[PDB]
Amino acid sequence: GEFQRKLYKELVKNYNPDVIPTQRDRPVTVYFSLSLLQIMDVDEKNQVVDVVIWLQMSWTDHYLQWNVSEYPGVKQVSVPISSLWKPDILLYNAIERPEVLTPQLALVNSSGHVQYLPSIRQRFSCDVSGVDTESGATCKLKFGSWTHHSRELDLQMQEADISGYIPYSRFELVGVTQKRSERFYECCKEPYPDVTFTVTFRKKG
Amino acid sequence: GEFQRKLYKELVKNYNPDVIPTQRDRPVTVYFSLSLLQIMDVDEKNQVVDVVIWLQMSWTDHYLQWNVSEYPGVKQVSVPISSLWKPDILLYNAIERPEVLTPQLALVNSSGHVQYLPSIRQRFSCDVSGVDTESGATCKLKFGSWTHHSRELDLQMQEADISGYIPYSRFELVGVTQKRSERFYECCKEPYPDVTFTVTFRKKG
Amino acid sequence: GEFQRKLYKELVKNYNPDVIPTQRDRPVTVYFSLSLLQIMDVDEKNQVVDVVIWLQMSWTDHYLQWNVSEYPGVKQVSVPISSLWKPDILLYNAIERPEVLTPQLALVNSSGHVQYLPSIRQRFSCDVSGVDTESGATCKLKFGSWTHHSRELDLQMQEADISGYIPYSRFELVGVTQKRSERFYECCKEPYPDVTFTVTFRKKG
Amino acid sequence: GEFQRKLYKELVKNYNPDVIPTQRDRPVTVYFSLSLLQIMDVDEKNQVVDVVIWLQMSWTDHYLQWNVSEYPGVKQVSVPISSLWKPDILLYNAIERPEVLTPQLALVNSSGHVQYLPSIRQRFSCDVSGVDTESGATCKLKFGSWTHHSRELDLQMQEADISGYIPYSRFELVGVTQKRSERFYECCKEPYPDVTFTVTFRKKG
Amino acid sequence: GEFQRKLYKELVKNYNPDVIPTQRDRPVTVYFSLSLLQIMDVDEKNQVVDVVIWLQMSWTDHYLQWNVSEYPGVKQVSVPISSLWKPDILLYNAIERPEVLTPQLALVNSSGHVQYLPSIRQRFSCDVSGVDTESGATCKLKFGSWTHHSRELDLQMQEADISGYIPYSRFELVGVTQKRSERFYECCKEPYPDVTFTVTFRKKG
Ligand SMILES: *[C@@H]1O[C@H](CO)[C@@H](O[C@@H]2O[C@H](CO)[C@@H](O[C@@H]3O[C@H](CO[C@H]4O[C@H](CO)[C@@H](O)[C@H](O)[C@@H]4O)[C@@H](O)[C@H](O[C@H]4O[C@H](CO)[C@@H](O)[C@H](O)[C@@H]4O)[C@@H]3O)[C@H](O)[C@H]2NC(C)=O)[C@H](O)[C@H]1NC(C)=O
Ligand SMILES: *[C@@H]1O[C@H](CO)[C@@H](O[C@@H]2O[C@H](CO)[C@@H](O[C@@H]3O[C@H](CO)[C@@H](O)[C@H](O)[C@@H]3O)[C@H](O)[C@H]2NC(C)=O)[C@H](O)[C@H]1NC(C)=O
Ligand SMILES: *[C@@H]1O[C@H](CO)[C@@H](O[C@@H]2O[C@H](CO)[C@@H](O[C@@H]3O[C@H](CO)[C@@H](O)[C@H](O)[C@@H]3O)[C@H](O)[C@H]2NC(C)=O)[C@H](O)[C@H]1NC(C)=O
Ligand SMILES: *[C@@H]1O[C@H](CO)[C@@H](O[C@@H]2O[C@H](CO)[C@@H](O)[C@H](O)[C@H]2NC(C)=O)[C@H](O)[C@H]1NC(C)=O
Ligand SMILES: *[C@@H]1O[C@H](CO)[C@@H](O[C@@H]2O[C@H](CO)[C@@H](O)[C@H](O)[C@H]2NC(C)=O)[C@H](O)[C@H]1NC(C)=O
Ligand SMILES: CN1[C@@H](CC(=O)c2ccccc2)CCC[C@H]1C[C@H](O)c1ccccc1
Ligand SMILES: CN1[C@@H](CC(=O)c2ccccc2)CCC[C@H]1C[C@H](O)c1ccccc1
Ligand SMILES: CN1[C@@H](CC(=O)c2ccccc2)CCC[C@H]1C[C@H](O)c1ccccc1
Ligand SMILES: CN1[C@@H](CC(=O)c2ccccc2)CCC[C@H]1C[C@H](O)c1ccccc1
Ligand SMILES: CN1[C@@H](CC(=O)c2ccccc2)CCC[C@H]1C[C@H](O)c1ccccc1
Ligand SMILES: O=C(NCCCO)c1cc(Br)c(Br)[nH]1
Ligand SMILES: O=C(NCCCO)c1cc(Br)c(Br)[nH]1
Ligand SMILES: O=C(NCCCO)c1cc(Br)c(Br)[nH]1
Ligand SMILES: O=C(NCCCO)c1cc(Br)c(Br)[nH]1
Ligand SMILES: O=C(NCCCO)c1cc(Br)c(Br)[nH]1
Ligand SMILES: O=C(NCCCO)c1cc(Br)c(Br)[nH]1
Ligand SMILES: O=C(NCCCO)c1cc(Br)c(Br)[nH]1
Ligand SMILES: O=C(NCCCO)c1cc(Br)c(Br)[nH]1
Ligand SMILES: O=C(NCCCO)c1cc(Br)c(Br)[nH]1
Ligand SMILES: O=C(NCCCO)c1cc(Br)c(Br)[nH]1
Repeated sequence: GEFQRKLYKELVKNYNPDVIPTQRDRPVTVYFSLSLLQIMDVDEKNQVVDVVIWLQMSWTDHYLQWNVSEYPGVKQVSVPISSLWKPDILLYNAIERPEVLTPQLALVNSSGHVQYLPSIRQRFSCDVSGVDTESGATCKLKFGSWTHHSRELDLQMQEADISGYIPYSRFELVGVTQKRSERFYECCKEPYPDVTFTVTFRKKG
Repeated sequence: GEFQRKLYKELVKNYNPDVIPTQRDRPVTVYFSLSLLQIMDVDEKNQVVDVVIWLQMSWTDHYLQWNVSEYPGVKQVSVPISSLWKPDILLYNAIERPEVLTPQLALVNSSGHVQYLPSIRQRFSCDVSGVDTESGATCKLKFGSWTHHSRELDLQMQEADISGYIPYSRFELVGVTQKRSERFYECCKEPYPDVTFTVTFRKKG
Repeated sequence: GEFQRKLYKELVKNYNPDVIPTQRDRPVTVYFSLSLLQIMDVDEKNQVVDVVIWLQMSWTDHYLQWNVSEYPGVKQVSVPISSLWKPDILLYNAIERPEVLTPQLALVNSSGHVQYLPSIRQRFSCDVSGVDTESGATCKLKFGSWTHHSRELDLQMQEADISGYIPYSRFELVGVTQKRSERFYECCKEPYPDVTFTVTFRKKG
Repeated sequence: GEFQRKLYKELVKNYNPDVIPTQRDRPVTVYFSLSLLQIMDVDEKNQVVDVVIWLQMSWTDHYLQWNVSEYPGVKQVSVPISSLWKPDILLYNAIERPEVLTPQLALVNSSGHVQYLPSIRQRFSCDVSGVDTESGATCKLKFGSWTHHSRELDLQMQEADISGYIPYSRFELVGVTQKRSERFYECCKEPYPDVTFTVTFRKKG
Repeated sequence: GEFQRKLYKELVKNYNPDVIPTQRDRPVTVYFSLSLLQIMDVDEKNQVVDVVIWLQMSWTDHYLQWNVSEYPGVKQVSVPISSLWKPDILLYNAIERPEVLTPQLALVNSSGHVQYLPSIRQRFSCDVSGVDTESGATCKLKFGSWTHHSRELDLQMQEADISGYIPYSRFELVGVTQKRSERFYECCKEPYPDVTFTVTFRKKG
């Protein structure tokens, strides 16, 4: 569409994806949740879990807003995430890079709200010695910004999902809880928030 | 050809491959089909299937059309798919990224119709516990746009293929059916279409 | 050389490597041959062969010619293949992308004749159930353009090679024959050519 | 922030990340330390250790400083490490490239001090034949600049860490020492510094 | 340094890394040597050797020289090898691409002499059936330009190294010799030089 093309032309003009879109010392609030689509494997010897997780991230970037009357009909645009600022959220437990299974695209609406929903295949470290018991194994998946404290990037939780779990995998999901925290570290004056998912599962065997 | 060179020079001038080529709120219709060239492996423990599939996608991009009388002789051009908009179609069942086996080129004709026919090696999740039975295992391969609803991208089916199947693999293909759906999701007002291929196969023994 | 530098400066100026260098509806003739340097492995379970093959491709690109009297001393130049048009030749039997073992460079002479001789490590599909028999296994390696028909790209065969075969591998090469064909496909009006190498080999044990 | 955006615009203008930011023949001092987060595996046959290590590097780049009164509020910025000069520090014992697990971002303050803290998964060569003894196996992890001698890049040590070690891995960390050295090599007039970590560990079983 | 920054700015201005820096039909002399740091593995079944080798390459590029009085203090610069012309030297025996373990940087001095010293992990083909004998296995590692004959690129040998060999690997290095040759091939009028390293080794038991 013609108004879409003009809209994209304006991004490349003025926008720097390296700059976190804070304003007036207000943080950028990033909503974060997770759906555990699969447990692919559990390596009992090496204390590693292999999962597919669907992350849901959303935030407002004030630099991405436009006047709906100046680009009529254009309600949302699909945009390569590499051309936007994105949260530098890291899974602390990860022992390999993530493999992103989905197109690397974000949805952005007229008031600059961005939705980025990557599905990833990820291996991470966890004590899984309980996995063949009734109790199962319980792993923590701690997520947080690598470089931004609470006054720059305000990580916030949202309602999660057991409904995406693939029923035919050889592990059953006993449950998932989630918790947001602020911690300090000896380096830095300001607190860093994290959102941690506690996941309990066991072998169907 | 000299007219070919002038024709390509015009693409780089006006064209943004990030923008879906809708016009007048009309969707872009994308025709989608599949030929299952091979079942390479079936991992019974991890519930994974390894295939080579040949996808056939085609759509019209109105920005790619030209006057055949102004570029005489030039009936179709071979073009890197990376310089065109392409459908963000995803295999929902995939547990790894696809490996594209074919040149990343599309054919485009004078009225802007694009053919993109990648062959991919792909591993995906499926309940394969039936694979050593007469009934075999039946897997769904659901394909759909990750970011575009029906009013932007109208996914449509076409005539599929058993004729490419490699006869000497250790799995025999019992059959393939296909089905198009529109579904809604709790988020979004507009429906997303998918095309799903149901594939039944079994070990030869 | 100083004349070499001026010669390269002229490529970047006028040349588009995406455009097949046909002229006056005449095809570009591409000469194609192969030397099978090694059979690395044969996977009897998965019906896969692992080889190193040395391809020899050559064609004339009329846009790459220059006046030898205007660039004196410059008889041929070594050029990154990515900055030239190259044939989009594909091994139809391949089940993984190729791994190129050689510098990605082509030789080009003053009348625009290009030599490109990549050595590749490649795994491909083949019925190898005969490999521990006197008859051995016989595999077809079919090569062809993915996007260009006979009137654009005229694929032509040349004299091949058993002399590069590594004598100490655990497979012996019984023989190699080669054949050029034209086929039609239901889509397209024009025929596509291929060059197929039939390779027979067996386990030494 | 608006002052943040103007600040980044000035980097791209004047700055070359290939140039080591020495001044007045003074070296760039790079502070270096390590936290050994995990021993993932030990390959006794191939004499290889697989670890995750968290490196802490910091240096001053005089070209990155700014006036705090001219960019009010802007105390530190998060920046892609690829757009800054970075130390070419190498783990001498490495037998594969590193896999970086963290966002490739550095913190930079107003006086051009840069903090870069990558976590890496890395396999390296070590005599591990002692690993199931009380004494354990003792490995050297020698780190140093690949191309800069002491008068250009002054590598300096800092206080290290056993406290990050994951308690549930099947190896226990006995102890870590660290040592800085200057050596000469027959080639070169100037000495090269290194920082070496000696790490002792053993199988728990 | 300020003079360093101006020096780099001049490279990007005038220099093309695709052009071999011959002058007055004189070849570019490339000095080549090798230190075999490790034998990682020997695959007896597939006739493959896995090594880490440290290559030492040096040549003069007349386009890289500068006046020391015009860039005072600047004696050598560390430069990404991708921004310089480099020899297209190939290990003829290689069955996989190399993995470069070192920063991809070269040293260049004021008279345009370039030092490039990559350490690589490389698997290559060799008859290793002797590896469990007193005699051991003897492999040839033949290195040479892929596209340049002797009158363009004059490959020359230098004094090599057993002193880097890791003492704790399960193979002992019996010896390494080296030899330079000129050969002709039926295609081409001019001879191609190579430098071959003969390496003898055996399992320690
Ligand atoms: C951007 O970030 C950088 C790094 O954090 C900051 O630069 C540092 O600034 C601090 C504070 O000014 C410096 O700390 C001071 O350093 C003095 C010199 O230290 C060096 O030299 C001595 C030997 O003479 C060594 O022992 C020492 O390890 C260093 O090599 C010290 O003398 C100071 O110590 C005294 O004051 C402190 C504070 O009151 C007392 O607690 C001490 O007991 C002591 O009496 C002091 O530690 C530091 O050197 C700088 N680091 C670097 C790496 O350069 C920038 O300030 C920051 N920019 C902005 C705008 O904030
Ligand atoms: C650029 O390279 C090409 C390819 O190497 C050169 O063309 C080839 O030149 C050979 C040798 O001269 C030709 O063979 C000759 O054919 C005639 C009969 O037709 C015969 O009299 C000779 O004995 C010899 O066999 C060959 O046909 C030709 N091949 C192709 C594909 O064009 C070309 O000369 C080079 N250009 C320049 C400017 O050097
Ligand atoms: C940049 O580094 C290169 C390589 O170290 C330097 O070139 C080398 O310079 C030395 C001393 O000038 C040369 O030695 C001389 O060689 C000649 C001819 O063979 C001989 O007759 C003399 O007795 C003397 O030994 C050396 O050959 C030369 N090497 C190469 C490969 O060119 C260069 O000088 C350095 N430049 C600066 C400014 O540091
Ligand atoms: C852009 O998207 C956001 C998020 O979907 C919309 O903001 C929400 O608006 C609804 C009420 O209309 C409420 O759920 C919340 O108050 C908002 N959510 C958040 C996360 O801020 C916003 O309306 C959209 N803008 C437009 C113009 O459509
Ligand atoms: C470009 O290709 C498309 C698809 O092959 C052509 O559209 C078809 O036109 C024929 C008319 O003979 C119809 O019967 C088909 O049903 C059309 N298909 C679709 C999807 O539109 C188009 O005509 C071609 N353009 C040119 C100039 O040849
Ligand atoms: C179609 N898709 C979303 C696409 C979208 O709007 C989107 C994409 C990318 C970024 C931002 C938004 C909208 C909500 C449904 C979802 C698909 C399903 O939940 C799903 C996802 C992953 C595995 C299995 C099933
Ligand atoms: C030759 N090729 C197509 C090439 C083309 O025109 C094309 C390429 C790329 C984009 C658009 C069109 C046209 C239809 C036939 C096909 C070849 C065979 O079906 C095949 C496909 C996959 C594996 C094995 C064999
Ligand atoms: C030296 N080299 C070629 C290099 C060249 O001129 C060339 C390179 C790239 C493009 C165009 C031409 C020319 C023909 C001989 C060949 C060497 C041997 O046959 C060989 C090839 C592959 C594996 C093992 C041995
Ligand atoms: C939050 N994070 C650092 C982030 C930061 O300031 C930083 C990042 C990148 C560049 C420069 C600075 C500061 C120190 C604490 C650390 C987190 C924890 O110790 C940790 C590190 C590695 C693995 C597991 C856990
Ligand atoms: C410090 N380093 C070289 C670094 C340099 O100046 C250099 C780097 C890159 C390009 C040109 C020159 C110079 C010669 C010594 C070498 C280190 C040692 O041999 C070594 C190599 C590999 C494993 C263990 C030890
Ligand atoms: O340039 C953009 N917004 C500024 C408003 C100018 O009217 C913008 C945001 C997104 Br998402 C795109 Br595409 N462009
Ligand atoms: O590992 C992560 N960060 C590194 C990015 C590439 O260097 C990461 C990001 C997200 Br979202 C997850 Br889950 N992990
Ligand atoms: O997984 C797919 N897309 C990922 C994009 C890169 O992150 C994908 C596309 C198609 Br067609 C298939 Br099958 N999978
Ligand atoms: O720019 C193109 N066409 C529009 C102008 C008509 O003269 C165009 C289409 C394709 Br396909 C290429 Br390449 N360029
Ligand atoms: O798979 C092939 N082509 C895809 C595009 C580049 O990877 C291919 C080409 C050749 Br030659 C072989 Br063998 N495979
Ligand atoms: O510019 C080139 N050819 C056109 C002729 C201009 O007089 C050219 C061909 C090659 Br190969 C290079 Br490098 N440049
Ligand atoms: O095969 C080599 N080069 C191909 C192009 C770059 O990947 C090569 C060079 C050297 Br030195 C070795 Br060992 N292999
Ligand atoms: O440009 C920067 N600093 C110089 C000040 C000129 O106004 C600079 C440093 C960093 Br980190 C960024 Br982003 N910009
Ligand atoms: O610019 C450079 N040399 C061209 C001649 C001007 O004196 C040059 C060489 C190297 Br290494 C760099 Br960085 N720049
Ligand atoms: O090998 C290293 N550097 C080369 C650049 C590409 O990997 C390296 C750096 C560090 Br820190 C480690 Br550990 N390895």
